Amino acid sequence: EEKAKSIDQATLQLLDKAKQDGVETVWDRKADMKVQCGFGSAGVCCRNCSMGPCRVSPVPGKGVERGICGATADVIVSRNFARMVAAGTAAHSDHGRSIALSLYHTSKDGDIKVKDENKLKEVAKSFNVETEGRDIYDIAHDVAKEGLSNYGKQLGEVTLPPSLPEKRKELWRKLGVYPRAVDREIAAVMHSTHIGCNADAEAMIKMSMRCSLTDGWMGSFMGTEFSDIMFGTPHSIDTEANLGVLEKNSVNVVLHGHEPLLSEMVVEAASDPELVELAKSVGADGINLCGMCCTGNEVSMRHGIKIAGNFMQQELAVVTGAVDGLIVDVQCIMPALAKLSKSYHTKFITTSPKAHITDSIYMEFDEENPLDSAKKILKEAILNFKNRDQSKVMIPELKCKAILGYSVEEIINKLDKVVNTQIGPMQTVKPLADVLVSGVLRGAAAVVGCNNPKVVQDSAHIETIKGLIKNDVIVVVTGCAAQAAAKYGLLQKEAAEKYAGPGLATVCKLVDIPPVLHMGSCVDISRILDLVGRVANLLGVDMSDLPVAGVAPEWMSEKAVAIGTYVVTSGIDTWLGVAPPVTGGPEVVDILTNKMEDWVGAKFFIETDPHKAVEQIVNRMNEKRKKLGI
Amino acid sequence: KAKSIDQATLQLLDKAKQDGVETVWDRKADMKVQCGFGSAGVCCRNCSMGPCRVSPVPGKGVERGICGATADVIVSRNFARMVAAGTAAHSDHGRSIALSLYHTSKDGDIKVKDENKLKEVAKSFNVETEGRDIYDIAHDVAKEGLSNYGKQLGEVTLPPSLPEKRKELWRKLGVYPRAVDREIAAVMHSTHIGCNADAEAMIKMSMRCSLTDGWMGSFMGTEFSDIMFGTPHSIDTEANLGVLEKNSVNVVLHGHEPLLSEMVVEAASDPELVELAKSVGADGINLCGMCCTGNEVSMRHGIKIAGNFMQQELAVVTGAVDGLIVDVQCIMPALAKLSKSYHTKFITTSPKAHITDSIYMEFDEENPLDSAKKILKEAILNFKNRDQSKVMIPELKCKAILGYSVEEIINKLDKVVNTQIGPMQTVKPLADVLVSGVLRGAAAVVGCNNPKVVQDSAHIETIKGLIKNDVIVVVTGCAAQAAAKYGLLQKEAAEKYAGPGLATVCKLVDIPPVLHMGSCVDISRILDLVGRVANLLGVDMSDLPVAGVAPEWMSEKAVAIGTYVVTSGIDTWLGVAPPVTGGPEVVDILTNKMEDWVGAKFFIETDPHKAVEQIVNRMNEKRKKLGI
Ligand code: SF4
Ligand code: SF4
Ligand code: SF4
Repeated sequence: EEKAKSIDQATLQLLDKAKQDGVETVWDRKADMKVQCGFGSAGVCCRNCSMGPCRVSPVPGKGVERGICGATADVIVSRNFARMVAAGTAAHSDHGRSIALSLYHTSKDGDIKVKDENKLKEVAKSFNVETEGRDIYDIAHDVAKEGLSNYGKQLGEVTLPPSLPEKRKELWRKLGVYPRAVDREIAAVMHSTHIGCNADAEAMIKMSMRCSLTDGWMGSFMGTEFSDIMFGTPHSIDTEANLGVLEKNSVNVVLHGHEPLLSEMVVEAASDPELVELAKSVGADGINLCGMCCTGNEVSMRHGIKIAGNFMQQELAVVTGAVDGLIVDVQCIMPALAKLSKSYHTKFITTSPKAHITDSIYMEFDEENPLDSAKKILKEAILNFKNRDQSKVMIPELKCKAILGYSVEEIINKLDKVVNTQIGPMQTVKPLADVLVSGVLRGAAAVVGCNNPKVVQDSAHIETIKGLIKNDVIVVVTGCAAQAAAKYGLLQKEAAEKYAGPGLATVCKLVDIPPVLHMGSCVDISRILDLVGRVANLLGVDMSDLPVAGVAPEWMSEKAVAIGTYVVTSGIDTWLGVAPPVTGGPEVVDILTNKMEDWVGAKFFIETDPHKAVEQIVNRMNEKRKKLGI
Repeated sequence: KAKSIDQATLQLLDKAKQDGVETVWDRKADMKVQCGFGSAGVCCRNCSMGPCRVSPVPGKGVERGICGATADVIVSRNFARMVAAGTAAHSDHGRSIALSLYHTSKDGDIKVKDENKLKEVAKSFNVETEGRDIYDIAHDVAKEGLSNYGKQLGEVTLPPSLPEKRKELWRKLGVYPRAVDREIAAVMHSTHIGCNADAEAMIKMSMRCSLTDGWMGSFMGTEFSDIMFGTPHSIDTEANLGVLEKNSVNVVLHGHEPLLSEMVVEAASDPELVELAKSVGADGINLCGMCCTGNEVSMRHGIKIAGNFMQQELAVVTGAVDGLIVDVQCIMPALAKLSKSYHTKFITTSPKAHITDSIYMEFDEENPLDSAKKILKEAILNFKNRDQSKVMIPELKCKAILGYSVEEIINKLDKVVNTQIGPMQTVKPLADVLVSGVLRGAAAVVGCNNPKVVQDSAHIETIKGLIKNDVIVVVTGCAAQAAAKYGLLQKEAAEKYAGPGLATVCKLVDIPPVLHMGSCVDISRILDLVGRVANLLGVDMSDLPVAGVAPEWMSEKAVAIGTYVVTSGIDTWLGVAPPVTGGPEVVDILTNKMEDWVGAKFFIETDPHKAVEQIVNRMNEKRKKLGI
């Protein structure tokens, strides 16, 4: 009663209906967990071998100080942080690997085609793949094979994108964190955290750092570019967000998860004449496709597919009683959805052999016959409309307009508007660099990440975003933070005069954009690395020299720890709104929040007060601006 | 309540107390009652919504984690990350050996010592050998081995001794292995919040991952080590702490990777370093090994074995170790603090395993022998700092025989081959005694030490109970070094402890009743031996009277080992309970349903006398089912 469950009204309406229905939510289980383990919470519990469990004092000089094998608190903490990075990298690795495999199976008349040939041709140059006088699918398969070798090559060097500054690469080499193959780095961390291996906090964190780079500049980067090649590069597009996008008289099919091939094929199947007529024959007005979380962002960026909600609204979407099919693939799918859906007519469908869930309907997605497979899954959801009980349906009359589709290419297209045809060239990030250098924009910040019941859901996202724009810091968003901004109304051109400071409101008016730009899913944080890297190269500096920052105000996942680590290792200061489990390791805290700056020019900041985080980001950018002389 | 059954160990445990230094046994006692949640496997820390803990008792207390994960979901994921971690330790080990095979050369530090084996292994990888330079074949084979760690398209290469029935069974079950590092990433991905929440699907993913260790990572490591360093053959050595010499420079190799220990063995015979040892006042250089790096150089050179996992601190407490050179895995970080109470130089050599307050001397794999010589010289010069008044080396050591590769076992079995009836160079004589019942079965006793078990007591009790019941025993790792210290690795142990059938086979074949087949990656030699017998009898490995036992296991590598031994069709007994009691479905999958999937299952038995009765009854069940 001192603290609300959420700032969103639709969410609070469906939290009351969930209580009345006698169903359980993530908030209830959070409360049932009561006081969470102080050892685990400080990172000082170890279970890396059956001599354990071990727990050491999170207060140095008192209590039990070493694990049975001899591991100190700093060793136990730093190995635990490293497995979070390895696990997060593994989630993005398999995401990207699946996309590179889909690129390898493309064909002229097949279900998966090349929609951006110009983007394929430029990506090919980065992989030294010839394009002159060749069939577009021969180039596609060559590029897929070269991308696949980044996951498992054992000899030679990995391929990294051209926007990554040479200064940053040299810095990584001298530090010993230059990335090797994606899966090879994940195995390296899992090996070194084994009992009787690494027992040195600095060496362990540097291993984590190296691993995390295989995510941001490889697995996530390739996943975004390859997705663009096959499904199209995003451009500005309108959509609507929040649970009010569900329709009582239509068939509501909610896509949840992260992999783009499935939801791209379900979007195509939704326009199939037979399934369109089927929807009419079951008594509906048509098919209403909605997305949640990253797959939702993915199809919303490319097709304007309505966004039903973010991470902690997934159960509440089912509580509306209007979801006929909930089609999921992998990552961030609460297993509670299987039990919750037993209280409604909703068919909870699992499609990935990487993520089976007991008591869910398994309908394996056949990546060899994608559209036929998506048609079969969609048909089950349509037929389920007949089992709806309209008397128990409750869709809050709350939704918001939102603008998104801000790829690096689209941001550059919009900047061309303020370019003088004579003085300068078109199609560059120079107009953005010009406002940052002049001080019309103080800086640029990325607000990313999940929800976490430790924070009033969406409160820290909105208060952080709003304060950074008020202070003339242009903001770019991805993931559930971007959906929190969408639902609230920050992704609108009108938000500029309503919330932004003087410089950012003026730039918005001139460039005709909102003050917050939705750049996509969590793999699409790679677009932000790309944008910052292009600006760095244009000003002939490293990324750590620029007034930029990253913020993860309500993070939860191991992916978010891999993201935070690769943003900092790449030279961008990162603020965490949820403390990672490290307080019990004084040397780890000092490495992350201090010595790190001496290694990569950036460091972590842990701040659970969004108002104080904004003050710290603004002061940090002002120090970097002075050091850079702007 | 005894800390150990070994006298030399107990002598040094008294000197450790008198010196005021702590040991693994003291830190075990300081840990008091270990967490019940973590012990039952019902704590979860896979995301920052946690820590979560659920009731290990169904129907009582908190039943789901904040994301909705049940106890079976939390337990199965935690077990799977142990396998993935255990696979990653053997993966990097093997990957490093394949990279060393790729860098071999006629006049370089690393050569091809077994050309015949290279040419046979090259055949398994579809690498041409006729009319080719041995180093071109070597490099092709190394590249084909390396692609088993990371290939994204195509199929992996598996050994010829793996029966077609077993491969077929894995395909239909959905656990046929993919690339080693691809599978480790698959388990880490599927255990991430909001992915797999199904116990059977998660254990099957762990089973699939473990096979990339036992039949790929470890198997390649062992074969490639044989190629470059020579296949083991019968050899004598001495075991236990009494192998240390007060008047020599004692250099103890501890860790797992064979290249460094091979290079230190070569460096120890360098005339300059031999003369340097005499100039600092020593009789010479006394090389000893501990744990798996010890098992590797002992199997190939007869290098003396100072001790096993829980003896590593006690070797330093002797006050006689001038240099303790280590690479990776099972190296207790307490060795850095412990060494500071003596003159010992605790040298870390691998960037994969840095240890705070240790002396880091990076092993240069581009100049292996020069690098080894520099490291060894430091240890020799440190003899000048010895304090002979603090030295106490127990007058306790044992003779041991080892070097039982599959090739050497076959060479010994030729002694009981009838020139007319049958062919030589096959496992048929072993299959014949198993079928006749002169040998009831064959068991592998493997694994670590764990302070939850009186050190070495469960290893010895298990092995003795099995050889007494005519079950021939094969050993690796710290279980093999427990047997070495005790005196079971001797031809004389047959009359003392073996049953009548096994005693006869031992007299005829001229072998001890307990066969040391190497290090932990050399468990792949056991898979290879069992698979060859299966194929010779035209059956699957689950049809044979064989078993695996890890009486005092501790590491994530042992969980990976147990999982691929069971997935390969060999029943496995565990002497230390894994963290699964809180997941009823997981316990049913591991100790029951598993048998329906792969023809073998886990058995959890902390009483070695009960484990021997169960293994014997189980083999008699399988013998009856097979009709022998
Ligand atoms: S790794 Fe070391 S601290 Fe960890 S559970 Fe094993 S003995 Fe304990
Ligand atoms: S195993 Fe560890 S983190 Fe988990 S509840 Fe127990 S002490 Fe706390
Ligand atoms: S994964 Fe589920 S059970 Fe594990 S800590 Fe995160 S919320 Fe809790």
